[PDB]
Amino acid sequence: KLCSLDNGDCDQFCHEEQNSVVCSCARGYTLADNGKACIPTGPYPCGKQTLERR
Amino acid sequence: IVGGQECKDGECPWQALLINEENEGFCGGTILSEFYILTAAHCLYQAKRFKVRVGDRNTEQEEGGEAVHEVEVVIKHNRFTKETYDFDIAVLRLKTPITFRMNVAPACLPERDWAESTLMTQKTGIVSGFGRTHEKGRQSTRLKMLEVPYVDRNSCKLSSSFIITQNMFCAGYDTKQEDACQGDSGGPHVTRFKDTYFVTGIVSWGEGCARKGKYGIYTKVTAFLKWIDRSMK
Ligand SMILES: O=C(Nc1ccc(Cl)cc1)[C@H]1CN(CC(F)(F)F)C[C@@H]1C(=O)Nc1ccc(-n2ccccc2=O)cc1F
Ligand SMILES: [Ca+2]
Ligand code: NA
Repeated sequence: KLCSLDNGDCDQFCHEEQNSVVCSCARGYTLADNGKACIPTGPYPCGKQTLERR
Repeated sequence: IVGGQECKDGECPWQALLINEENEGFCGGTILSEFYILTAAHCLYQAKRFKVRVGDRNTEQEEGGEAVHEVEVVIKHNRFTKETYDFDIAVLRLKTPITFRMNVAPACLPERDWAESTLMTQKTGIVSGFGRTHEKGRQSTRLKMLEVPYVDRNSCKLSSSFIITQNMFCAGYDTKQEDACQGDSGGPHVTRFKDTYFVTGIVSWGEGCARKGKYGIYTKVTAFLKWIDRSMK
């Protein structure tokens, strides 16, 4: 119910909106069906280290 | 970077390096997208002409993933001045787009209110660069990174011989000999949140490097998120 506790369970951005928690994501991610997770739409989403060889 | 460690493979993929007429690094940048680099406005006055190199980890070794791009447009903040070092921010539009790959990927721009409440409130951020390894030292041929504690604004102001504006924040250590330094300016300060790195600062200035009772001063990116958005339009 609050962004101040585990980021409202959001992977990325959290806001308390119309008095309710809403999650969102950076460009290059799509908010998951569960309304919490951020799913990269491409192989090099922003903010991810390039740790595996493609 | 003074102290810290070499950045491991793939671990600093948003690092860019501004290279002068001579292929010598003088400032960093942060990759924001295929076309845009974030840097410090003050960097623009430190070389007449320059290009941007991405994907580099070792300036003395051709790994094969490096690429050099020319700058098409310089977007300097109109209120930057050398007198104050205030508004120390510039965006670069590249002539040709970056191809994201191993060691080459953008850092995320956060949303302002969340950045202020959740990122700037973290214990530490991460600074990186090819700059000097101690104040009077030579620049690093290997890319380095450093975890730097966020420092209280009141403490920041009291420590400083120069005005600390709301467009600036302090990070680093009081006496511990770790800091950014000459050559790192313009480069990334990023803050990790659940395995995703968000741009939170631009390496800006400091009274020396890693001096006792002085902190690293960084451009407060949360103050410029709308400005960045417009510059990238
Ligand atoms: O780059 C530096 N330090 C550094 C940089 C970033 C971070 Cl995060 C940590 C540390 C030092 C190293 N240089 C010394 C060298 F090269 F020997 F290493 C001078 C440089 C500097 O910034 N001088 C400097 C001092 C003061 C001001 N300043 C600030 C506000 C208003 C006016 C004003 O001039 C501007 C500066 F660039
Ligand atoms: Ca190299
Ligand atoms: Na210090």
